[PDB]
Amino acid sequence: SMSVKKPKRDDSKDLALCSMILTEMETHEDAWPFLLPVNLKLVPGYKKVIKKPMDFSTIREKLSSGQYPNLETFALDVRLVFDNCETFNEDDSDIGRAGHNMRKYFEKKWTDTFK
Repeated sequence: SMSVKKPKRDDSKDLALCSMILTEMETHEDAWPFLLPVNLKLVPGYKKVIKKPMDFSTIREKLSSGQYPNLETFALDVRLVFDNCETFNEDDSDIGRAGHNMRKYFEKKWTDTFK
């Protein structure tokens, strides 16, 4: 509360560390569905159904331009990529499996780097 604070957690490396995670996600062999924004002209249903599109290139540009206020807003956009993928794609499809695999990969790196 006013004039009562928990001890200051060192957040000075968070930007660098989220960039490293994001690089590892970009270079994963199963990243291909997520590298670029879904083409809303060419994919029926996407625009109406997926209210907040997100992709790795969009996260990279937000990261690089100071549009994440803290590491939790970064994790929210990464998770959005996978939540969108599960909304639109069957579990038993190449893309649906890619999304599960990537979500797992991310959540381990997130735990190991920060928790």
